[PDB]
Amino acid sequence: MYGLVNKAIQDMISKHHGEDTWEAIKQKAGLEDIDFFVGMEAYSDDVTYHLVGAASEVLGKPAEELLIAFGEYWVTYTSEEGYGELLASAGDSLPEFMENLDNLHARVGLSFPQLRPPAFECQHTSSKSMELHYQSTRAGLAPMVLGLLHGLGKRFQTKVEVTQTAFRETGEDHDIFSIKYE
Ligand SMILES: O=C(O)CCCCN(CCc1cc(F)ccc1OCc1ccc(-c2ccc(C(F)(F)F)cc2)cc1)Cc1ccc(C(=O)O)cc1
Repeated sequence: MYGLVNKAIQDMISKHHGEDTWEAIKQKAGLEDIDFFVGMEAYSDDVTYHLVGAASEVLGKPAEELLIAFGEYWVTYTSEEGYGELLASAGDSLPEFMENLDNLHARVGLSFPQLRPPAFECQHTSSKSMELHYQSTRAGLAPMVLGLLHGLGKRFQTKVEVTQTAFRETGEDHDIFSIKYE
């Protein structure tokens, strides 16, 4: 994925656990070569997973867990580090922002074509409930979506309960989440 995701992981770990740890996780992930990640450069999705795997061991936490944390962090990180207005242009509420993703990503891919964006459909069951379909060319990032949602919940001071009712990794076509929100 574009370096942007890898810098984010690095920024989070470093900020929460110091460079010593980050350097460690980097060496273990077998990436002690890469002196630094380039934001607008396309890397092999495997580069990210390796960082997730190494961070899992080095921190004694499970991948799925860190992915949740990274989900939340991403929403904050992007607004700060050069993507505030892009995010601001996505809406003034969770439900709206989620409908804008497909648009938002298209909007982004234009600048960066090697972008392989996921699809996000939404059936608004009610005015406080919606069903989210997450479709991706990657595997094992459902947990990050979980974090992403909560991050959006904080961004719009909205209480939100997210629970996953279908999992790709277990055969099912694609991940599906059920969402309740204040
Ligand atoms: O793999 C999957 O299925 C998706 C895994 C989850 C990661 N995606 C989160 C989507 C999301 C969900 C959400 F709920 C809130 C916010 C969200 O993001 C807002 C946002 C998304 C992207 C940029 C941005 C900014 C700059 C750049 C570039 F560097 F210039 F290229 C590139 C992307 C900014 C803000 C983003 C994503 C998607 C594809 C690629 C790639 O294909 O590499 C990289 C990252």
